[PDB]
Amino acid sequence: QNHTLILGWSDKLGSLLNQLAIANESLGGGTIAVMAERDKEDMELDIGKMEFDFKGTSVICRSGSPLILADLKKVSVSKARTIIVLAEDGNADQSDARALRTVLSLTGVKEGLRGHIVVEMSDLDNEVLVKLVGGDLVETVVAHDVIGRLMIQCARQPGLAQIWEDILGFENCEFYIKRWPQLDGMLFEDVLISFPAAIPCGIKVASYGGKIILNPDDSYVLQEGDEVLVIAEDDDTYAPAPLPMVRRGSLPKDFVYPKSPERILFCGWRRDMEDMITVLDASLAPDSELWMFNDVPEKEREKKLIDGGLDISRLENISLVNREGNAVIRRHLESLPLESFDSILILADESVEDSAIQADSRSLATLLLIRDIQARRLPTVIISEILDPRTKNLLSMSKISDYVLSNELVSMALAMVAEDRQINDVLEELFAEEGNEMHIRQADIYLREGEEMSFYEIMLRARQRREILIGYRLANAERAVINPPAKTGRRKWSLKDVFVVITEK
Amino acid sequence: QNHTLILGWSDKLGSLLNQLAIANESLGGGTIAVMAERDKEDMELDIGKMEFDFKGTSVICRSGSPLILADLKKVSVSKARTIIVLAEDGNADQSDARALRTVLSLTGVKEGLRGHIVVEMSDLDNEVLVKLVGGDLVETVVAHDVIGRLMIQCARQPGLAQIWEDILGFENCEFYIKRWPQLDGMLFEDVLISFPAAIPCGIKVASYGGKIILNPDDSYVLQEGDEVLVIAEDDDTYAPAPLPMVRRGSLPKDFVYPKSPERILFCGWRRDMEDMITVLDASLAPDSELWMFNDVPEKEREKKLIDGGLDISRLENISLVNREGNAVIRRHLESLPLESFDSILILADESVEDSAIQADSRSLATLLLIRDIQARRLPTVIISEILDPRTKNLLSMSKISDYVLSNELVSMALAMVAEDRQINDVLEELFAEEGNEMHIRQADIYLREGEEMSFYEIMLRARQRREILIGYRLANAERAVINPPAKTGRRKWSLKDVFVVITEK
Amino acid sequence: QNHTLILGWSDKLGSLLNQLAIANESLGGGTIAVMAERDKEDMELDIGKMEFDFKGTSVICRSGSPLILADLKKVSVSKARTIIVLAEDGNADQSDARALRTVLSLTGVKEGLRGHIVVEMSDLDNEVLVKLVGGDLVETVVAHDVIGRLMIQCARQPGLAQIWEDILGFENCEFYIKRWPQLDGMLFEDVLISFPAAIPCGIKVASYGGKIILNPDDSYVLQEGDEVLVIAEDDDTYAPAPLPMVRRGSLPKDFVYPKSPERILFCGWRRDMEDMITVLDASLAPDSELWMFNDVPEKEREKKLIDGGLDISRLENISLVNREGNAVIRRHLESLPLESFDSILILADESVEDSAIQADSRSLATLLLIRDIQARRLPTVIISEILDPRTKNLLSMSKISDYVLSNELVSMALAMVAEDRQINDVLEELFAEEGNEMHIRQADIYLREGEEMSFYEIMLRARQRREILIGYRLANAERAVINPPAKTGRRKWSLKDVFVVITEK
Amino acid sequence: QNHTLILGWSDKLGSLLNQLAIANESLGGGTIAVMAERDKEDMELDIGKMEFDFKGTSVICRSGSPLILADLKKVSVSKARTIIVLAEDGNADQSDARALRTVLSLTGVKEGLRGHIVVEMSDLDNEVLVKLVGGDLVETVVAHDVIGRLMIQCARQPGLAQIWEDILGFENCEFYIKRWPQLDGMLFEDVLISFPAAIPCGIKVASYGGKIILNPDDSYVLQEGDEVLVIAEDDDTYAPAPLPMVRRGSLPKDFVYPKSPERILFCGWRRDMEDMITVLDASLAPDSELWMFNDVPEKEREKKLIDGGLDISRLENISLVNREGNAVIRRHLESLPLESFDSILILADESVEDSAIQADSRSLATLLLIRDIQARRLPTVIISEILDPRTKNLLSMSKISDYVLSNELVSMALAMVAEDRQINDVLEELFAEEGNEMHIRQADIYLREGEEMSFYEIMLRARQRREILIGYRLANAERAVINPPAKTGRRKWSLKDVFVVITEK
Ligand SMILES: [Ca+2]
Ligand SMILES: [Ca+2]
Ligand SMILES: [Ca+2]
Ligand SMILES: [Ca+2]
Ligand SMILES: [Ca+2]
Ligand SMILES: [Ca+2]
Ligand SMILES: [Ca+2]
Ligand SMILES: [Ca+2]
Ligand SMILES: [Ca+2]
Ligand SMILES: [Ca+2]
Ligand SMILES: [Ca+2]
Ligand SMILES: [Ca+2]
Ligand SMILES: [Mg+2]
Ligand SMILES: [Mg+2]
Ligand SMILES: [Mg+2]
Ligand SMILES: [Mg+2]
Ligand code: NA
Ligand code: NA
Ligand code: NA
Ligand code: NA
Ligand code: NA
Ligand code: NA
Ligand code: NA
Ligand code: NA
Repeated sequence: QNHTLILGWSDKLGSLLNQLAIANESLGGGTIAVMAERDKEDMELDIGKMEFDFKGTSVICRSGSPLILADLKKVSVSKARTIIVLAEDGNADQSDARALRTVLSLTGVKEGLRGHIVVEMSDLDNEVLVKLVGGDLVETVVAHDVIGRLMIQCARQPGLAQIWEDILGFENCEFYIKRWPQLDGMLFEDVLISFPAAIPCGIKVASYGGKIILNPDDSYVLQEGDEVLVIAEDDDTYAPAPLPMVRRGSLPKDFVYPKSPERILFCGWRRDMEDMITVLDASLAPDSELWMFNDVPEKEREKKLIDGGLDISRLENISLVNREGNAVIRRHLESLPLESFDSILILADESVEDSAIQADSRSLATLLLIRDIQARRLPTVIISEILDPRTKNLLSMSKISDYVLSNELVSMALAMVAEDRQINDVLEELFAEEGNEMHIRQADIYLREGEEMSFYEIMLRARQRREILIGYRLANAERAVINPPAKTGRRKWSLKDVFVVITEK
Repeated sequence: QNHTLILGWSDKLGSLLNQLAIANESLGGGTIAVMAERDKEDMELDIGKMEFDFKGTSVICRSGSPLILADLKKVSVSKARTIIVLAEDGNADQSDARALRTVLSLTGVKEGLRGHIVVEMSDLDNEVLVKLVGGDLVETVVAHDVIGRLMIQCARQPGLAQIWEDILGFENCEFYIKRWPQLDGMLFEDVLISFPAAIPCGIKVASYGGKIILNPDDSYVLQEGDEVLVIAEDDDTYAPAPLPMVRRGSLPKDFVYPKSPERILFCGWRRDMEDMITVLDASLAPDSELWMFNDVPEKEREKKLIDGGLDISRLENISLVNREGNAVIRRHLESLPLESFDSILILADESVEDSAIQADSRSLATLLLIRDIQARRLPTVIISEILDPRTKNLLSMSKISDYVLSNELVSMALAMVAEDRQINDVLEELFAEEGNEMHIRQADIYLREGEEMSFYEIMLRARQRREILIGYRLANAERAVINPPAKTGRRKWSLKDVFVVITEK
Repeated sequence: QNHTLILGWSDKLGSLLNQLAIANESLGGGTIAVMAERDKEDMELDIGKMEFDFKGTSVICRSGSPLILADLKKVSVSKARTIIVLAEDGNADQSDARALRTVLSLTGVKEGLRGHIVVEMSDLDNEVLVKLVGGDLVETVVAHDVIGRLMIQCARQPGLAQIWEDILGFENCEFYIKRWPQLDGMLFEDVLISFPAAIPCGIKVASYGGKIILNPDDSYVLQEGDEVLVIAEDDDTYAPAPLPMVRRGSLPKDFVYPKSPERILFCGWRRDMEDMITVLDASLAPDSELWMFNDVPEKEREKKLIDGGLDISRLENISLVNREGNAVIRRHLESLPLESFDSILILADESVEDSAIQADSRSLATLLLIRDIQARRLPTVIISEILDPRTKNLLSMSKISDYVLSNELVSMALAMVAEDRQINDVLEELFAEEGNEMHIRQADIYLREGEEMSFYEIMLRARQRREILIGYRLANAERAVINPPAKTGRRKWSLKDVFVVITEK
Repeated sequence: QNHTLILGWSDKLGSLLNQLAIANESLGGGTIAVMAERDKEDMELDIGKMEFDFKGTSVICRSGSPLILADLKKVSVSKARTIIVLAEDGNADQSDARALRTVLSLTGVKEGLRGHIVVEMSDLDNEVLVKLVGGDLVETVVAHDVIGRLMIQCARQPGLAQIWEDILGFENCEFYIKRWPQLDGMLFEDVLISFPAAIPCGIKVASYGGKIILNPDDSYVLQEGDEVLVIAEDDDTYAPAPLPMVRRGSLPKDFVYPKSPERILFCGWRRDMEDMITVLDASLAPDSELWMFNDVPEKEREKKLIDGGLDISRLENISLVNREGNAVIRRHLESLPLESFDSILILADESVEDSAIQADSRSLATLLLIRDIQARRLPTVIISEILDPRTKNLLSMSKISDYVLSNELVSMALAMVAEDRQINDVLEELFAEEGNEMHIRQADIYLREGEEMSFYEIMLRARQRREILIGYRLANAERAVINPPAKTGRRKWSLKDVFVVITEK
């Protein structure tokens, strides 16, 4: 049957269905079964009111428990190509307890499983046990942790928010892995310029057991069994072609500039916030500052952090500044040096996160107050976490939409890993402080003002600093272009254009 | 279709339906659609048991969510003349979060909206964001704040309670705005006496973009496009006629008397009570006193007030007296100087307001205790907030009814703004400490004992102190008369009669 | 229609239905309508499973709200002979808030009411307001307060528990009021011996507006319009007959003995316990002691009591001893001088009373522990409050049943007042510390050992100390006999027999 | 009808049904009726999805309350051979309050009961009252207390977990009591070797009123009316046969070795944990240590223990070590000397036990952390309580299953006592610190290396130290064998084999 099976119901279900409909469109549609502990007719009513285009995909609803074998047989569990275990809205530990029981149930199916299991985990501290009992069958996506990592990346580089939304979801372009036997024996530097409609980003190396190497050496020779990781519009839109003519040349300003210290504000005590502090300490330049404004009394913050595994005495790049107060109280916020922050993250506080409507209401209240306080005392990225994707969609015609990062990104990550389990490791590396990551780079590293050259020519210059050039944003364009369709044609570039690369630190 | 659409269900729904039925009666009835997340047959059952006269208006019920476009299409959202977003019973922040999502949903309707959106807001701190995203489509009515303002006005002038109930609801007379081209070129002083069945109160000034000027200058000349604001019995009961014969004369006692200080008691810590203290400080004579009797420890009251934006060190007219105690405990209440207060407001405490039945039970318990304590220690307006309009209606044949102000006034305000969005600014001014307000004035300012004159003659005398005379209450009458039908006939007035005016401070 | 209408559903409903079925049996049955906010078919199912004999009474169920006039019309509210407003299980203030709204609704019925309204009140502090708005239509029975008073009476006189159960319910004999014109002009002392099958206890005095005088003067002459209060088996079982021959004689030992001090234990902090302490202080001999064992810290008990209106510095007969502890913890209980108490009351603690199953579980746990502690440290009335009548009935074949007093007594009181509203004042007096009350008296006051005399002869001796003799308990009988059928026959009495009287203090 | 009647519904129902199906299989099936306060069709749906073999037993579902006689008649309460009162999931006191009311209801059935009542009690402190009112009809199984006792036994002797699971459930072998008149007059030492397919363990002694004597004297002569207690595969698989030929011989090493002190860790504050500490103090060698790691502040632990009846100053064999911390926080756990414990019990904490899914999630989190901490600091039985049997079953293909003891054992105990009420006393003795218990013993007490002998010959040697030999575990076998089928055949034993005995201390 090779359908997608979704176990559960949550605020993320509609956005996940939308992603899978987009992924299936190139096939003419596919089949999705949803099984939840709800009345089947109510499920069908809700699905029938969803406002996106199903693009030929059929959605079937069944009522039942993932712990009951007779219920799993109702949705042909052993023939699904992927099984997605959706987290329950509300308390993270309760959702993760259900996830563990569900994975154990699925591993007990005696006919076996045709596909893999994608588990939406709500708390990092519960991931190891799920991975232990799920073995080779399971991929975990820790929703809470991924969102924290993306918020930090987008706070540090404004403009990555749009890029990450584009790449993590199936609209526009995204990562695909495919085997191309006709490229066996070619150097990676030539593979890079072999696809009119794709940008190679890595190689699945057969001699390493299928490990994906992002940003490999230009001198790597593709071997039998290797596969290519690309960014492309869809799984079927790209193919290798004869090598184009690409002039070679040197980087004008191949410089590493001293990184300046950053001052970041976190509003709210997020569950497991020590994990975000760890990521930030590994990401910022020395002498940076993290301010934490929240209602936890200062004298007890250290215990929370040390109990979460963070030794603040051994932070390398950041100093911590603690301020106590209520993030929806104007008087408390205005005591902060709001104008001095390079970025401000408004986080879902652990005291209210179990209710998405309450958490999101507080986050938007804080956003409005920070903006209004600053406007009123006239003579900085602000990013606000939104837990319900519906609220993000409802904000989409407002200016507010530019200031929010939502759990829709979790639905996108789940759909990516459902469609190819191997992409989970690629995303993990790009979300991690180690290895490769995405960066937005000024044009004067790569070219001179008005220089006439092709995207491929810039790409080959970028290889001289070990970067994969994946896109650009033109000086007065609203949106970056990833995997630009016109790669061989020459244009006149501006020093105000910017380039999007995958790069090591 | 031009129907009224109500989104939601609450304790206020019946009283709102009643108001709209009264407003529609002059048309022979209209149509109201109610959509809520309830079983349609249960909604219909409840509507069919409501005890007021529908007066030809038809009520249609549908089950659905205001965030779901297919549900909005079921109630012809794009053809409604007004959409009313009713607050949810219970927690104010949760209700306001729903309100914001609903306004965003309505603004997303791609066919557009024929009418305006009236949003019942539960907390003033959430109003700005709703106004920002709703733009030109939205009128907000902040129920909690309006009730606080009305309680203060009625505590300061006993007898305004009946007047405000009469004017804010569609029974008796109320505000209407209409264009009268035949009055172009006339002075406002002549417009004032041009309507046998109405009292002009202001002008919608076309050259100010349609801003309504309450109580304009007698010398203002009506221009093309201007409209007249009147108080009248219904939208169609009044029209201009030839100018009547009105004797002119002077005010006998056009004096401004020194205002005496007032001592006011607030029982209970109302949510956002600092907003009421602000209004009171701007309303009372110097050297006045506000006593706050409630269970919040004295040492922490200042923080609550400063966090709500109130700087008590810069109050101009009132001193604050703090007493700690439980407002349903006789022993605590009897320590207060109950006999010395000019007025006592029994407020819904923020600790119980999320349950209307609990809050109203405490308010009535306090009312009875205050009266009984005073009666028992024999050898003052008391106003009690009631959150459920049903309880106010059930009290209507009891003496208790004279001591209660209820959320029925919110239903009336919502219906007024639903019927003409421009009235929201008029009500805002009359509820505000700035600009014009209603006052009850002694007769000896305007006439001598037994003087024989017409209502119009008194009105023209009142213009000499920049007042609009809107009604009277005769010396031994139970009720004031607003917009009295007999305006040209002479009667013999008593110095014990009183006059109702709109006036600046 | 003249039916009984019950508004509500609670744990007391079955026992109330049983009482009304017993009261109606002499008519051949009657009709009871029950209206509650429940599914009608579920109500009917529950009624059809009740295990007592309906004795010809028909029970009709309807679904609806007592605040909705259309629902009240469904149960013919204006034709009912009595309307009983049953308290809701759980929180007392919420139940009383519903009661107030229901009384207001009933007073608004424009066709008027044929009968009276009996309101089950849960908290004494809410009674005055209900009485104020209900006027002449309402009788209140404050369930919580009545049970406290009965527990004190039964703790002080073991054997009154069975007597009160017999008299307050319709099994056996109970109070009836009826007019007997043929007794006009007779002295009360002769009325007393005029009814073979009843005992006159008082007179409804027409010249006092129908006030019932319990235990009147023997010389009172019945006037036209007066009615007789009797104890009898049923409303129709008794009638006056020619005066019997009754020998007169003197009391052998008409002595008042010095009352000895009592030591009483209250286990648990009962809601409004100050009301019980007040009753006890007025009931006990000087130098008595009340021990209060409960978990409220000693330092804060005084505030609870003074806030409830009790001035402990002005207690007349009791001293208070405070002990802190948990009444289900053996170690805490065994620190008490359990063997030294004249009686122990195990009260439903205010911390758990909102759940009858939890409260009753704690009360029975305490009962078992007190008995077991005493038995284990070998080399006193114990009375336990039970909130659910079903639990009392389930205990009825156990020895435990002798140690429990339950809310079934509330159902009995409600049925008594439903059947004749005038009985509420009689019960109030007998439950009150003022006026008349029931007492169990030793035989040697009235007769000598082996004296051969009739019940009537003893009754006339008892009149010489202003007592109404209503029954006896023979030396080795399990049960007292009230209104004994054989009143003229002589028997040989024992000084070990006891007599039941109504008497002033 | 002689069916089994189960009153209630809980997480244990499926495992109880499975046990009863196994017990009934030898009859070809039987009948089980389940009555709960649930929709009958939902009950039937759930039963129809259970995944074990019903083995010919029919399950009938009815909706109803055990307190309602009409409902009890629907399931033929008076003809059932056993009635099982299943505890409610969640709060123990509420479940036990229901149990008491249900037992009272059953004792009120006027047709009487054919069988006995098995009551699942959740808290030991509530057992005495249930036993008092249930009299001769009731057997109580205190689930919480039994699980604590089994966890201690299995922590002290690894390998008893599998043995107890085998013997307490109906798979494999278990205890049976039956009368064998042909054995009257035989000595117990000969009865012991009379059953090819069973091991006699005790005698039901008719002259003691039917008291079961476990491990009687070899010289006891069976009398008329006595019955034999055996371990056998099923009730019908065993019978006496002529005495086999059994060589006699002496024990090689009949030594009592000095018992070494043990160090035990309890993680979590279990409800009524003092009861486990009492059992442990009576079970361990002198100078043993109990460490209690949990979040209760040290200064208040003593009160909890003394209020539960434990005098820590008079412990005989253990010292208590108190550590404060959170059992799911790695940093707190790693401060413990984890490597030094002879056994670690992870207990369901009283703060979360009312939710089985939360409690079990914490227990598994602690298990994983303890194992991972130890593995990570490289250059001991661990037993975890699981409250939901479904979770234990879901873990059954994981290694984790070896580390869990679950409430499935409660279902097994309930089924054992349902099938023969007399087994409750046998289990009580084996679970008690007094009398006989099961022990795993080294082979060199009984035989020499390579000695060729039969199981019966070893059994008769074991009688010389007053032990009943019930099974063995061979040196490299995964599982012990209880009641081995091949008892007369000789094999060559290893000093690495172990023997399972019933023995006094
Ligand atoms: Ca595709
Ligand atoms: Ca965590
Ligand atoms: Ca795409
Ligand atoms: Ca109208
Ligand atoms: Ca506010
Ligand atoms: Ca009107
Ligand atoms: Ca009768
Ligand atoms: Ca009270
Ligand atoms: Ca009777
Ligand atoms: Ca069997
Ligand atoms: Ca306990
Ligand atoms: Ca077996
Ligand atoms: Mg962690
Ligand atoms: Mg504010
Ligand atoms: Mg009181
Ligand atoms: Mg105990
Ligand atoms: Na994409
Ligand atoms: Na990375
Ligand atoms: Na009006
Ligand atoms: Na104003
Ligand atoms: Na009676
Ligand atoms: Na009395
Ligand atoms: Na077994
Ligand atoms: Na034992």
